[PDB]
Amino acid sequence: EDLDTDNDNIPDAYEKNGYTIKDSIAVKWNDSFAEQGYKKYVSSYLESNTAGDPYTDYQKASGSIDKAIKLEARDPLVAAYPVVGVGMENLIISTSAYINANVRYYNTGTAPMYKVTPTTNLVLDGETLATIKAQDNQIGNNLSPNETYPKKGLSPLALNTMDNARLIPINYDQLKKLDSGKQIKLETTQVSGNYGTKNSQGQIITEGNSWSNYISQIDSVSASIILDTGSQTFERRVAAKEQGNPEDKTPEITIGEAIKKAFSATKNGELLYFNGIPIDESCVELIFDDNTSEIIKEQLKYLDDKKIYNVKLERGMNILIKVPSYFTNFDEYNNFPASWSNIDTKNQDGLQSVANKLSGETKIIIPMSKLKPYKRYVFSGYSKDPSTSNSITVNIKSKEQKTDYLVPEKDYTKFSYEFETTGKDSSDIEITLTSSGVIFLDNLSITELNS
Amino acid sequence: EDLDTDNDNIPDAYEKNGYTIKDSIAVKWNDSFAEQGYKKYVSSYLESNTAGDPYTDYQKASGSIDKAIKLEARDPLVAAYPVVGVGMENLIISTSAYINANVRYYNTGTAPMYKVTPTTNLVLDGETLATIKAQDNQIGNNLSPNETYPKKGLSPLALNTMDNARLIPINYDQLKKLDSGKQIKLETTQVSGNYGTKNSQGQIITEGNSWSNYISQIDSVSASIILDTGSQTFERRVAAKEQGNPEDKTPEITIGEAIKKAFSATKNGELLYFNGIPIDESCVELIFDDNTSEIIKEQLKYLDDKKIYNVKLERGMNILIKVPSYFTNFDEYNNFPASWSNIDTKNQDGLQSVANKLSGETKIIIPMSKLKPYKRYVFSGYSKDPSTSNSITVNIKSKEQKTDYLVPEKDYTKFSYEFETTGKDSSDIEITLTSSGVIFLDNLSITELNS
Amino acid sequence: EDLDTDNDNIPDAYEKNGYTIKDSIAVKWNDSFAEQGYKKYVSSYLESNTAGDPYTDYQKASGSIDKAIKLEARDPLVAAYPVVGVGMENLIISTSAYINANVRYYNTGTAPMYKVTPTTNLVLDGETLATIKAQDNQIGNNLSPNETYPKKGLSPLALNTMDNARLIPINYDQLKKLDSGKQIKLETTQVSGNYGTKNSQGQIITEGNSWSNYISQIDSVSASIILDTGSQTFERRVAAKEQGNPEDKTPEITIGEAIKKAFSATKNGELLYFNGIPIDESCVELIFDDNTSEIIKEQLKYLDDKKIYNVKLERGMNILIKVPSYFTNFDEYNNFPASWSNIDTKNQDGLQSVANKLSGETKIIIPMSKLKPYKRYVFSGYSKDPSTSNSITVNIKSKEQKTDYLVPEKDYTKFSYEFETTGKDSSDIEITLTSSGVIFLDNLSITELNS
Ligand SMILES: [Ca+2]
Ligand SMILES: [Ca+2]
Ligand SMILES: [Ca+2]
Ligand SMILES: [Ca+2]
Ligand SMILES: [Ca+2]
Ligand SMILES: [Ca+2]
Ligand SMILES: [Ca+2]
Ligand SMILES: [Ca+2]
Ligand SMILES: [Ca+2]
Repeated sequence: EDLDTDNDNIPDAYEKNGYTIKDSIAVKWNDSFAEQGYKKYVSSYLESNTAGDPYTDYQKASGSIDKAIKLEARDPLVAAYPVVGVGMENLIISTSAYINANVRYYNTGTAPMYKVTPTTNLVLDGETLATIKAQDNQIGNNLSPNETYPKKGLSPLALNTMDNARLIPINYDQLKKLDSGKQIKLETTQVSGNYGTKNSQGQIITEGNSWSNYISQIDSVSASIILDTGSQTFERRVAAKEQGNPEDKTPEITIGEAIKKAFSATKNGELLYFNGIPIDESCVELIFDDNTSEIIKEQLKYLDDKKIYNVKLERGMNILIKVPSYFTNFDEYNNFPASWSNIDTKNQDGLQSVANKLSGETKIIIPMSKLKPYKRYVFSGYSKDPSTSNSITVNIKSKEQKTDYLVPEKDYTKFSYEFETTGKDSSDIEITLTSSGVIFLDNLSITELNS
Repeated sequence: EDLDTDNDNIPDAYEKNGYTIKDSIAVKWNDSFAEQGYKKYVSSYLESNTAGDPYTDYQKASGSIDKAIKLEARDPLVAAYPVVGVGMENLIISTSAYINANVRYYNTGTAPMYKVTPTTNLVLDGETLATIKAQDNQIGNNLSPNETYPKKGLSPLALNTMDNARLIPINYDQLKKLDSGKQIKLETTQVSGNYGTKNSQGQIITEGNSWSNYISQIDSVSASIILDTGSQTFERRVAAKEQGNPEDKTPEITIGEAIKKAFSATKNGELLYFNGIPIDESCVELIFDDNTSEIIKEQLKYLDDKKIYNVKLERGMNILIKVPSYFTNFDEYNNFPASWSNIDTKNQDGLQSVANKLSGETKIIIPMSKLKPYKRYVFSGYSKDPSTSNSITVNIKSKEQKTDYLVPEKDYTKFSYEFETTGKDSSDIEITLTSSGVIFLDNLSITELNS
Repeated sequence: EDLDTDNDNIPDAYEKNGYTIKDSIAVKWNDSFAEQGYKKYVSSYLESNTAGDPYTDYQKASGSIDKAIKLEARDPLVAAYPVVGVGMENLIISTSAYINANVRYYNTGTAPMYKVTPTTNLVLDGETLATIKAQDNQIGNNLSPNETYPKKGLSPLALNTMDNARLIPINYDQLKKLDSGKQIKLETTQVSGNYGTKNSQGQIITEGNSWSNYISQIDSVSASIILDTGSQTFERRVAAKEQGNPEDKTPEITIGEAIKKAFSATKNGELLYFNGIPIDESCVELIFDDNTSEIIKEQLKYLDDKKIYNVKLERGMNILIKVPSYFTNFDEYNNFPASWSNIDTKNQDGLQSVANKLSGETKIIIPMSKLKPYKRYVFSGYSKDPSTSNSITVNIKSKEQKTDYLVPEKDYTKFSYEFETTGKDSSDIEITLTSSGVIFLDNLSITELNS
């Protein structure tokens, strides 16, 4: 119909169902439009800001917003939210004494943030020396997603102003405590910035607009999703509905659909690829917090499929995704520098094409040249054993030798094992696993964890 | 009908009786809506802001307000009020001498408070050293309810700037008592901050909107209710009606309804559950002030039920709900570290399901490890004795030996006894009670009180 | 009727007579509404603001103003005037010399003052050491009537900054007189604050709304009335009409009616009770100025009743009411620690119920425990002697012994005497009176005058 309850130029019939913006006017979503590249949009018919961001659903869908905004924020269910941070690249202390910090701001969101004014802490150990705001010398006029200030190839900017003043560790006992080898850290409590909107005269203005107004609203109606690809990180917020309220019309979508919409990962039939790096559930290690783990494990058993990506996305959940550094599937990807032992690729019972036909034991000798010292690593993989009569024990060499037993199930089951490696010029890491009979292995992964 | 006296989009007939919001408009309430999750709202038909908070009745009921405002405040009777406080975490003093403090801001209200600018007094002992207003370094851009700034996982911000000036004790006369073991406390006299409204351009503006405009209004037309769950404290304000004003149409509700509205506690027929922690009258200890206590006691005689949760909420009341630390009912919960002595659960005369059939005396050993030193506790419980012929005396071992006698009544009655414990490495606390004959006991509670 | 000269929604015919607000419309006043709790309002029909305050007659009568304003100001003839003062709690001086003071603002009016910025004087002996205006550290965001900033239980705030700058007596000359025995007083010259109005969009704004615009106006159309209850103080302004102007329609009221309106005192038949404390003319001592006393004295002589509360209120009157500390009426309230001697209650010719049938002399022994040293007191009472043949002399022991003779008249008359008590550990205070024959006594009162 032509019923517009929320007054955002899209009828409630089109928002309940699918719709797409064609020639700036919303039209019904027809399945034939998919091959032309038109994306299907859904939203809430009782709210003009489904995700909580400053821009309405129509402005997002029709691309009527700032053209520096990434195309993942054009989906009404993905919020335009800058994630700014501060990184200390070089610290200079000299003479009490005086401290100089080299900083460079980072952005990892789906929107640019003008007039960046970070607030930072200078903590040594628990005690905070001072809290600093970015003076007019250290404010960035522009900051674009996936870009830094100053731009790449430019030297970082200093930090030597307290209010016209100079940063000082007023207590020389702090200097003596630093003399013991305990460095000074840097953390960002808050960042201040603006956004851009057009006025009645057609001119973008970023003066009165503030991002601090639309932080509490967005952080309360969305679910945090983080992607880690080793070299870069991407943070997204996806709007989720509240369960108790019957007037909440936000669409209910799965976790896999949320990832696909948030990161614009192409889906070639069933698999998910972000930028040529697979992000499928079996091809990456996911990390949750306590509440999200409880929700996932409770909702999993109600579903026969038993897949995390098929679980409905709820409000407040956290989904951290960490792309494994070393991944092998015996089909099209194997980045392990050292070859495996006792591998047979002649099989057809794998997860996608083939599996590993192991008869005996598998041992891998990984050089530590391509390994990060003083880091925690987790080895994971999928195992299949219809026999259910063989016990698998693993021997992994590390700072502390670990020996654990595994009981394979009838179907595919994932195992997670954690070990710590200390010292670059230390003993070589030895990983060994033995099987009583014939076992199937697929998607062996090595994933870095927090240090 | 369609008569709107105060012009807030809700007719008088719907505000006098129950009403609910459906598709951004208000409709008459029907009991069949309870299953679907809809709620029955009531408010005054002569005032457009029943609670006193900036948002009207229609915006509160229909959720036209900020999305960081808890759904507890969507009831037109519960005001959205930010209760922000400040407390020290680390004290830094160095050389006259200089003093530095580390603080973190806590919000326990039901509405976010933007641009937090607290004012604190640095009182050593009686004498006030300084009155500090938060500078540009110590302002919190956002503060969501039940959230702190800096958020969890971040070091507290240092408070050093006095004017850019340095904090200083003028003379060492204060340092004389400081060397003797005196504590410099930090207390918050007031707090400055903003609130969010939607302008005519669809954006949220929080610059001309301040909370210091509505604080006197909210605090004067409301009854204060607080809940202390040991670690988390929630403070609420519930609008009431004037006593001697015929032109005040604020709905009249009891204490139980007020608590259920304020804290959104679910009600399973007769009991009351907040978040899995029962907060019913017989499972918690209530602390009042003088005027509220006298009002309740004078209103209890005219009531046959003699239950606090059935007393009408009057403007100006002060209620504090302290969840007991140790509480057992012998039915579905017993958190006492050590089992009781001489307990018989075979009974059918309990307050809810069953009682305890004690014939003789009961002694309980409470370990010294799980008790807070230098703190005051209270022993609470229920007693039933139809015979009314057995006298009960209690022996309590503490810093000072206490022995009191109790005379049970025909029906259930609550007895409160106060004792003090000092010293972590002191004598173990021993509590002994003796009964002449056979008595019934239920809901044995231990409530922690202020030092 | 249907005529509104001043355009305040209240017809002239209703303003000239009584009127009341019912469902936010002015209606004619009938005497039957008294039992329902409604009040009768009368106001000038040629002025929109009768009392001078920013709130019009309709806003005051219908309660469409700030909800923190006391109901005593809802009367159009009573102005909403905040009386703010600063009290000095402690004085610390240390090193030429630096002075630091702790203060706590007080409010004793019927309106709240936002953004209180008091101005203070530092005077030792005639000379003014400095004049101080509070900076952003000493500004109270909210200050409700009968409340303080900081609130109860919160330590006072330190006043030590003059402009970054520390207060200083520029020489030891101001230090010698402190050793001599002269203390430093602290008095407030003026107070700067804001009031609260609701803007067009429906929000409360308190920025440009200064109280300094309506101090000169209100003080010049009213008559100050102060009530002292020993501990607390209530200052009020009641509108009165100019004597010479024929175009002044401000309603005329008596002093008793003005007091009842201003303090919302409850009148139970003939007695006037404030908060259970009688404020009837017999139970209080009235203090006026010179001009007020002259006008009252010249106005009683044409009045049959011969009572102060029956005198019409005139513009410029200054009335102060003092509630006696020790008041005995020999009926229901004898606060004297020591009982009287030679008293007979067998009488029926008292002022209200009974009198004191004295035949001889009456003596009372009063200890210094309930007496404040260095305080001046006034002894007052009522006497009735139809015979007019007995001379009464009073013997009072004090710092200076006083013996005065009295000649009672035929009817009831009030007698007053002045004496001072010096020294806590001084000679015992002795009060003795002798009656030649039979006399009637009632309502003996003691009050604490200025030191
Ligand atoms: Ca729509
Ligand atoms: Ca919409
Ligand atoms: Ca495969
Ligand atoms: Ca209405
Ligand atoms: Ca209303
Ligand atoms: Ca029970
Ligand atoms: Ca009029
Ligand atoms: Ca008028
Ligand atoms: Ca009498």
